[PDB]
Amino acid sequence: ASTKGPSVFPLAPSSKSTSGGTAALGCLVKKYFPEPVTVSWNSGALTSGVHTTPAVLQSSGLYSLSSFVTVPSSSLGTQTYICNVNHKPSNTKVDKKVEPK
Amino acid sequence: QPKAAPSVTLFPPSSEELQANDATLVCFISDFYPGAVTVAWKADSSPVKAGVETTTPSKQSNNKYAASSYLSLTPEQWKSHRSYSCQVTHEGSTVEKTVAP
Repeated sequence: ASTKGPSVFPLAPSSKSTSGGTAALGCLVKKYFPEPVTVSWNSGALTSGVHTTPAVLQSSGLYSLSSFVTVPSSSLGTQTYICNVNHKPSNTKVDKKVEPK
Repeated sequence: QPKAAPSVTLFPPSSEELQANDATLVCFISDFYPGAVTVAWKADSSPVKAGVETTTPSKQSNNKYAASSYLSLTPEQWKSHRSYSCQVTHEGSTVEKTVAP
């Protein structure tokens, strides 16, 4: 079967993604086929405040999704945050370190 | 269940994606109830609809909803405006977040 593995980009936390001492960060999982992709953070060590949204299908016929976590801003630059993306149909896994801006 | 207004976080294109000659803005909409939202994007002050995709809101473990909206641009489109904004309308409130290249 025809497959296409995802490209993974960081959604970096910054002063602009932070409100009242809570920072949001994420990963963008672009242009894969077919479904599904699953995402974890720090190999499943980070589960609190994780939200992964459903995929969108583009006219190209390829899917994209994003996953996010909210963390204390005091953790930024100290705690490593890695998004783990698994695309079984293409036998691909991607880990992307998400670092502050 | 009590109504909850969304938290909105807008992420600009990553340096990595721009270097890969693409640009995607990601608008993360979280912790809202009920599940109905409308998303509109602006380039500077002008409404934009081209290149917009939005997820169907999905229930999280906290029983509230989350969604993503994406605006696909060229790196040249991104750099040529002063700002981009995502506006999220929910239950009589609109919340707009703005980012700059």
